Amino acid sequence: MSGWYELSKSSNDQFKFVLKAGNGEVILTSELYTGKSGAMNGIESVQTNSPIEARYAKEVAKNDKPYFNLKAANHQIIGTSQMYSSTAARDNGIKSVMENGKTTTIKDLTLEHHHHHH
Repeated sequence: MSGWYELSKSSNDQFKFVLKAGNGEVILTSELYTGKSGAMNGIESVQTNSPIEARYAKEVAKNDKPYFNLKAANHQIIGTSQMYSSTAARDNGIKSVMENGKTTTIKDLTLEHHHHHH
């Protein structure tokens, strides 16, 4: 488990959490949740989905851009990855995601004024 979760607030007060591989490099970026309950519960969902590969969604853009999304049991979009360069980068990323996506290290940047990035 080399990575961790960071939840941050957007200009609309909407919350989005980012999963980092280990060195700080972000592998998963979730979209704007209108409520923290959905974001955090989304993280716990990812923890249960992490060992269950049947929950993934692997896609490649027409410009040969490999990426992947993560769905919960109700088929909702809880996680979304950033366009990688090589196909190998994507699948190696997934291996990291499975390892760290099941971590309990969660940082709240919404309540405290730690505005890292918009």
